[PDB]
Amino acid sequence: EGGWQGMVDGWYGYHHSNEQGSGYAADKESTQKAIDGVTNKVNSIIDKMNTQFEAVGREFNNLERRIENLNKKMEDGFLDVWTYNAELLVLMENERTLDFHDSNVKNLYDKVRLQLRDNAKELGNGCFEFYHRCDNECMESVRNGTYDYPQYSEEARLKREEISS
Amino acid sequence: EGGWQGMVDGWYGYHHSNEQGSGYAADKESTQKAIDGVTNKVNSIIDKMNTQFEAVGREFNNLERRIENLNKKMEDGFLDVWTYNAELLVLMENERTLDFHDSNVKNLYDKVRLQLRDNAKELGNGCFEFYHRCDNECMESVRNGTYDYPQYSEEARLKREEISS
Amino acid sequence: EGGWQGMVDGWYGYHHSNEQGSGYAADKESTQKAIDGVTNKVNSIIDKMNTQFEAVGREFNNLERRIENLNKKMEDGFLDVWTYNAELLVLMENERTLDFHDSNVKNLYDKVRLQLRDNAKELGNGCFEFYHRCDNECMESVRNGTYDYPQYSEEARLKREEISS
Amino acid sequence: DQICIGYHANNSTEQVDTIMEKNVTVTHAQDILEKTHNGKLCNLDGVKPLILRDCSVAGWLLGNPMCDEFLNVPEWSYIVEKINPANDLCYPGNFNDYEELKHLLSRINHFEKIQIIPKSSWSDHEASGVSSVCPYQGRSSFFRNVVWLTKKDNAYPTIKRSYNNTNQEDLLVLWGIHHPNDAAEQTRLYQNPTTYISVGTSTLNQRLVPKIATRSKVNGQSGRMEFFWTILKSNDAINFESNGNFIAPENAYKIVKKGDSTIMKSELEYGNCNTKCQTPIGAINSSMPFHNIHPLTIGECPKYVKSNRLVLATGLRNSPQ
Amino acid sequence: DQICIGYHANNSTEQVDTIMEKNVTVTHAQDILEKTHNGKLCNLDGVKPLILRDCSVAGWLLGNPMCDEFLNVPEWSYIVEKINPANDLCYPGNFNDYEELKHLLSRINHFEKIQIIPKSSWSDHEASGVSSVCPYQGRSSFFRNVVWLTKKDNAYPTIKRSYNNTNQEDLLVLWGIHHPNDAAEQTRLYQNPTTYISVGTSTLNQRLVPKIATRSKVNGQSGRMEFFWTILKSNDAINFESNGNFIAPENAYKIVKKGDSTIMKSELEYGNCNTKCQTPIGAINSSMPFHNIHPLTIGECPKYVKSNRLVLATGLRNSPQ
Amino acid sequence: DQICIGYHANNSTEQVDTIMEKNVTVTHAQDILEKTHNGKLCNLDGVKPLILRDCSVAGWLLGNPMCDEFLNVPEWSYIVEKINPANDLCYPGNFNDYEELKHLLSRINHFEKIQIIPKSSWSDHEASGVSSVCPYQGRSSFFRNVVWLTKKDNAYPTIKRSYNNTNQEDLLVLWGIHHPNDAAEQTRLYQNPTTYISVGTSTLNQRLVPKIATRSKVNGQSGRMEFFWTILKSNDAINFESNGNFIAPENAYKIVKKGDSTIMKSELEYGNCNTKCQTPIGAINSSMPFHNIHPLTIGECPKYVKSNRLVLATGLRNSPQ
Ligand SMILES: *[C@@H]1O[C@H](CO)[C@@H](O[C@@H]2O[C@H](CO)[C@@H](O[C@H]3O[C@H](CO[C@H]4O[C@H](CO)[C@@H](O)[C@H](O)[C@@H]4O)[C@@H](O)[C@H](O[C@H]4O[C@H](CO)[C@@H](O)[C@H](O)[C@@H]4O)[C@@H]3O)[C@H](O)[C@H]2NC(C)=O)[C@H](O)[C@H]1NC(C)=O
Ligand SMILES: *[C@@H]1O[C@H](CO)[C@@H](O[C@@H]2O[C@H](CO)[C@@H](O[C@H]3O[C@H](CO[C@H]4O[C@H](CO)[C@@H](O)[C@H](O)[C@@H]4O)[C@@H](O)[C@H](O[C@H]4O[C@H](CO)[C@@H](O)[C@H](O)[C@@H]4O)[C@@H]3O)[C@H](O)[C@H]2NC(C)=O)[C@H](O)[C@H]1NC(C)=O
Ligand SMILES: *[C@@H]1O[C@H](CO)[C@@H](O[C@@H]2O[C@H](CO)[C@@H](O[C@H]3O[C@H](CO[C@H]4O[C@H](CO)[C@@H](O)[C@H](O)[C@@H]4O)[C@@H](O)[C@H](O[C@H]4O[C@H](CO)[C@@H](O)[C@H](O)[C@@H]4O)[C@@H]3O)[C@H](O)[C@H]2NC(C)=O)[C@H](O)[C@H]1NC(C)=O
Ligand SMILES: *[C@@H]1O[C@H](CO)[C@@H](O[C@@H]2O[C@H](CO)[C@@H](O)[C@H](O)[C@H]2NC(C)=O)[C@H](O)[C@H]1NC(C)=O
Ligand SMILES: *[C@@H]1O[C@H](CO)[C@@H](O[C@@H]2O[C@H](CO)[C@@H](O)[C@H](O)[C@H]2NC(C)=O)[C@H](O)[C@H]1NC(C)=O
Ligand SMILES: *[C@@H]1O[C@H](CO)[C@@H](O[C@@H]2O[C@H](CO)[C@@H](O)[C@H](O)[C@H]2NC(C)=O)[C@H](O)[C@H]1NC(C)=O
Ligand SMILES: *[C@H]1O[C@H](CO)[C@@H](O)[C@H](O)[C@H]1NC(C)=O
Ligand SMILES: *[C@H]1O[C@H](CO)[C@@H](O)[C@H](O)[C@H]1NC(C)=O
Ligand SMILES: *[C@H]1O[C@H](CO)[C@@H](O)[C@H](O)[C@H]1NC(C)=O
Repeated sequence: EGGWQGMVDGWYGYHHSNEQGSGYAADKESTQKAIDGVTNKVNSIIDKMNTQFEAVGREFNNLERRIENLNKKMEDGFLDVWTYNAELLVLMENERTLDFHDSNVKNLYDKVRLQLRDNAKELGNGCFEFYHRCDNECMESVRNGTYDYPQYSEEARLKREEISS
Repeated sequence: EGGWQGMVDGWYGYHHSNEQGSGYAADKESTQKAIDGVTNKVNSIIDKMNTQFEAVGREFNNLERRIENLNKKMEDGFLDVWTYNAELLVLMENERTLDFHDSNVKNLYDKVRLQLRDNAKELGNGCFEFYHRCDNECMESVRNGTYDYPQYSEEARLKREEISS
Repeated sequence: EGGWQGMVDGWYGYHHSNEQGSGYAADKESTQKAIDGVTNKVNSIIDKMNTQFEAVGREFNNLERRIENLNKKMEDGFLDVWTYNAELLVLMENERTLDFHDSNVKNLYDKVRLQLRDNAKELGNGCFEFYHRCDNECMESVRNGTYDYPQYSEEARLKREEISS
Repeated sequence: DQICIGYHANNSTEQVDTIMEKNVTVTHAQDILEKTHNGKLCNLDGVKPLILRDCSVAGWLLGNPMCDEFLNVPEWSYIVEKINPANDLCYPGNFNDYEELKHLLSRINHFEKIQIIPKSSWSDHEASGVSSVCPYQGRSSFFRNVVWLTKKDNAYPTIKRSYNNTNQEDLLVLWGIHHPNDAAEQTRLYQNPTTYISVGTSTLNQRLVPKIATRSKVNGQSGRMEFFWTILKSNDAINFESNGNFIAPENAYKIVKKGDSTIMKSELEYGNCNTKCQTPIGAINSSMPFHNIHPLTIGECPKYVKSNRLVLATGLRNSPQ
Repeated sequence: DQICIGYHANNSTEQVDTIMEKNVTVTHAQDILEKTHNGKLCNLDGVKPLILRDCSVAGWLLGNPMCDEFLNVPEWSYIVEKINPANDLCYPGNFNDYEELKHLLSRINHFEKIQIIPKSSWSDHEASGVSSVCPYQGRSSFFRNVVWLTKKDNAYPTIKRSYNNTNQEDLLVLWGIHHPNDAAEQTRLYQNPTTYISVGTSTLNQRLVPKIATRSKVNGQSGRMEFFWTILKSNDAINFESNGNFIAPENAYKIVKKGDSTIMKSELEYGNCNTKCQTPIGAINSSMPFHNIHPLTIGECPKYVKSNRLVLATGLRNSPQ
Repeated sequence: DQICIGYHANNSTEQVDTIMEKNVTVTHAQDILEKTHNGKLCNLDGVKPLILRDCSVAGWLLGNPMCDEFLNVPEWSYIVEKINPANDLCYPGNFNDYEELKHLLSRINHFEKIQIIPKSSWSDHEASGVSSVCPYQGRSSFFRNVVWLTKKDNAYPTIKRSYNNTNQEDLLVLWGIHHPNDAAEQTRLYQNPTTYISVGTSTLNQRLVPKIATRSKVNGQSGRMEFFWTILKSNDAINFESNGNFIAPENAYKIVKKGDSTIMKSELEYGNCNTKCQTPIGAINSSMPFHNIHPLTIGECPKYVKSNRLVLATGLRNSPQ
């Protein structure tokens, strides 16, 4: 549905809500890889510019207006090439960066989805509603890939049986 | 497997087949966002071109062929820069646009997949075969995110038990 | 977790491990489409370059240093345009190519995931651990999209019941 | 019961290329390359071109007897000549800094011919000078903006003439010298065997001595005429001193110059059209960012490109089921 | 119990554009366009500019009486003049190949004025020549690097003078000729009515004859002065021969030239700053790849671009919940 | 039992860069930058270069006594000189519009030396003129395509000579003038103290007066020679008139000119090779779109780029398990 003010310690992460309370935890692994990926993008865009000494000046007289005009077509030529390519390069890389974040979020979602399976239901908002009770330790266990699903499988099944009747 | 002639009212959508009949329904939300995304792409490609007044003409005489040649390297220089960049820009954005559609289709598929769960099976062709009976209202309910899965869970389970024996 | 030395006959594929042994099998369909996609990318990058005859030479004398300087701004101008655009074009297409492979791998994974369902569990490493016994024929059947899930559904269920108790 | 997810198709055969895939049939597409032109020469941003049919700029400026004389436009955005024009210099010669002259006249905000030295003011020189390569209607004739001075009685007194540009506009002034074939022609035409032209401005300080030599007949003529020009600033004066061989101004041109364009070579005809971008093969409707019409464009033009096709996929793959 | 997957948000109002979406609010962003300058003229890679306040290069080189004389820098990376400068040629004239001269002097590794022909060495010509458009403090005066020779007693003997460049550095030498208004001025100033200047080097072979003609008064002057120059190579000699109208070198310039820049036009003042990139509106801190300050830049500059904004999304969409 | 999904790996250490990641080891890759050359000067699109070893274009055209004389190719696609050549003008001088001449001769479709005025046709002038900076085998000698005329008996009658270009090909004609050191040399060599050269074509109208002045000795010579040229069109005639100081054509050149290239400076030797793209450091196999060999290329070349590396990932990440 959106972003999260409360996740102040990372880019991507988790919000949990249980009987013991609620709060945000960041995935520092995928965050730091994003923060390095995007820093390379910017640095590449900047550092690939090769610049040498130039002195652009108007030094043709009034019997050399054909050469002044040649120099003008040139300058405008380069202005246009640079203006368009820099404008489009920003647009294209921005779409790429924003998709990169969406991709990272979706991957963090999948790591959870495979862990929970039928022990929780997908709400379609990036959340999972557990069938069983998930304490603070259970939540930590889902974040760090340690969730062990047999411990709750029996408890969770009866609870979908309860829903289907 | 392909596209659909019959979906004349939108870009992405659904085809349903039940006992009451069959037909196509478009998702107008994701369609209109696509139709605006692609219109921005084209408009950006066109509107970022800055063009100023130029008069390209051949006005050097036969004791100025070195300057005429300079003017020629320039013109060919710009012709090549523009030719290659415009050709590659089309190629790159086309791959992006076609992937954008694939991404939108896949998202519409996921919205359905999370709703159905084990009440239907994935056929691997972008379709779901229900275990239970899905009437015209049931189909509408799957399209507009309203499908309620408990009502059919019991009926659907026995029907996979029937298949497993 | 990584790539595979042992998959010498294709780009993407499968490794299986059962009681009869273990080994690699390539998906030649998605591999050949990748090998054609990437060959088009390279060929487009090369073949879109339009090149004509040019003779770049320094033929201005010492009372024509303003024109020599114009010719120098031009040459450096083009050098910079080409240097930056070629450098960035490589960077951008490389990210695209590497994502293309990731996309192809993930699709091959999904084809399997929809086939197995609850008859296997996802390990989160691109593998599936079967609940039932999957012989050499069963493995072939999963590769070529022929896996028939009812034959093992009953055997597989009791085996998750065994785990939940 | 089944529900499927999918996408739109239609009857479109529009094909697009991607980095990785060639000839992908697509539902909708948009070419970003402009390929069509209107086949006509047009006004450029609302200002008519100066169209010289079979006339050079030189012959038009000198008042060539062949060239049409209702070729007076107050203003023009570019000039058009034919690829090879037929009315250049009737008497063989050349124009000094001709290419800079053409370029300066390529776009003019205001232009107006004015008489600067009447033909009838030459009391002690003959103004009637004429040649058989410059006919007008059958009688040997000459350029109308410029006068060939020759000796009267049997004499050519030193000419000493000045013109103060009283207009607030700058003045384009033209003059020339005649290079005879030999000393006999020299004194026959001018009496004085040894001769100079001096021309003076706040900026110009010119001295011309005619070159008397044996030469190739060109249109039957072994003599040559060389023309020169300047821009006489608003309150500046031009001073002429000569004892022979001087081809004098009669008319000059008030000129206002605020920018440049060029000389287009086109066989085309003027349509009654307006464009932001003119090409020698027709005008172009400058909305797309790229075109493949012709490289020699004038105006605010799309970028010239060596392509048949620049087609952006807009809709979906068209692989129907 | 629920666990959700999501992403960071903050209070950022920084907006970015994408190919497909305009004005996407984003958590963090980085402009790659340089838009700020320091409002000062600066040293360029550590070397001061030559700043001529209201002086032309010509008047500075000739030693113009108005222009300041502590305008001696050993070395400079570019030159700055005002947009319209006031101290050009005090006596109306021109400089030959002036634009090539300016360009050559635009960046100099070493420059040093040396006396090449003392004013006091002219035993049988007057060196005291002076005009009322070249005052210095109230007395009619002249250029200090160049001497106006005139007849002494009532004579102008042929001058025959040579200077061998003994330095290992190349020498920039200046001289001119005076074009009088008439023969009376000619002989009043130089006695000899018919007159030449000849100038010779291993490379130069020049012959100047003055053009004596009626002309527009410019600052009350109808005569003209024309200046010329060359580079006299290390062990080469320059030879001057004249019987009138010769404006002689007094001082010349040792010059070492290893590269070029240009002449900047700027109203600005010198700050005490160092930059890699100078603009006529201020210096620029050349880290970004693109800028929109001014097109006429000197140094190792970012690429000039017609944009307000080049902002790269770094963080995430900022659509808070 | 397990089934895994995955991708290929191999022993490849080829690294590629992405926008976001540096030094990604990859299974297969393709450099799009051409970095290798063959170290030889080659035919360009099948046409041999004109290779002047230690000869200038000027000395080659004038028929310099040092330079080799089997330097006659019917046709060439570009010219190669050494970086600093040793056989330029034996007698100190210069060539007028030299750079335009070199450029015009840089690519020639047909070239053929023809005798235009035999050395033996000068009945009343000496043709035997020679200098000690133009030896050939030990005797003071001269250029072979051009003749130094001097007085015979004690006289120099006016020369009046014409040549009608009867060939259907255009003719490159060369001539010069001798600028003596003083009047004594002038009359010693030519008798007539006051002297001119006049040269006439349908296009050319030239008048040269020698400049007699004191000058720097260059190779012991204080006199100068200045050379000039034109293209004499197919049915046009060239006319020469002179009473001294004339360095006359003996041979001229039939020339067909359909396009241009340039003058390359290279120390290299001709290999027996064919290329579409030549560089002064070697030829290049012009398949890739970019190269980093050298900027001064001739032919249909890849785009010059300031890079070590342009490597496109083709295969997969190589992170083996
Ligand atoms: C083309 O013709 C023009 C005239 O129609 C010429 O321009 C005029 O030339 C005169 C004489 O050369 C110059 O002006 C004289 O008056 C000025 C004052 O000018 C100022 O006031 C004017 C009069 O009211 C205004 O009209 C002007 O716009 C301006 O405001 C005096 O200062 C001068 O005085 C000096 O010179 C005299 C003459 O010897 C000395 O005796 C004095 O002692 C004093 O030192 C001028 O006399 C001016 O150039 C101009 N005047 C006008 C009205 O336009 C123009 O020069 C001519 N072009 C050429 C190249 O000849
Ligand atoms: C500006 O002044 C300079 C002198 O300060 C001029 O340069 C000198 O000119 C002389 C005379 O023209 C030339 O040199 C003579 O000596 C050379 C040998 O030079 C070599 O040895 C020198 C002496 O030790 C070294 O100093 C040099 O670097 C070099 O190693 C002789 O070979 C010449 O001999 C020939 O000419 C004579 C004179 O007629 C003949 O009679 C002989 O038979 C012989 O054939 C020279 O005599 C040299 O140009 C130079 N010398 C020095 C020391 O610099 C310079 O020319 C002047 N510029 C101008 C344009 O005048
Ligand atoms: C180098 O030599 C060439 C000759 O070998 C010169 O070209 C010739 O010059 C002659 C005389 O100048 C000119 O031609 C005369 O004949 C034309 C007809 O030419 C046409 O028919 C020719 C004859 O059959 C063909 O050969 C041509 O290709 C073409 O089809 C007449 O019309 C002219 O007549 C006019 O001039 C005479 C002479 O005074 C008048 O008396 C007449 O009354 C009439 O008005 C010419 O006489 C032509 O230039 C050319 N001829 C040929 C055959 O080539 C060339 O000029 C010379 N170059 C220089 C610079 O001198
Ligand atoms: C599909 O790819 C082919 C390459 O096999 C393209 O071939 C060119 O098609 C044009 C357009 O009509 C012809 O003029 C050229 O001769 C073809 N080139 C070659 C080398 O055969 C083809 O254009 C592509 N088609 C489209 C519609 O984009
Ligand atoms: C969002 O898009 C709009 C287009 O509606 C952009 O509009 C320009 O905004 C600039 C920047 O201040 C104004 O100077 C222009 O006048 C606007 N152009 C037009 C045609 O109205 C707007 O800039 C975008 N905003 C941002 C912050 O990127
Ligand atoms: C990986 O990135 C590094 C940056 O740390 C690149 O560094 C350059 O490597 C080149 C190639 O041999 C050296 O010549 C340069 O000196 C390095 N630059 C710097 C600033 O150290 C490195 O090239 C990259 N490696 C590859 C193989 O692509
Ligand atoms: C599709 O294209 C054809 C060709 O013009 C057209 O006649 C036909 O009517 C179109 N079909 C539809 C449904 O618009
Ligand atoms: C966000 O921006 C505002 C505006 O400057 C700032 O004052 C505020 O403190 C910022 N909030 C945080 C948490 O940094
Ligand atoms: C991989 O590279 C090495 C280095 O040349 C080569 O010798 C080796 O045989 C290669 N391995 C294979 C399987 O091709």
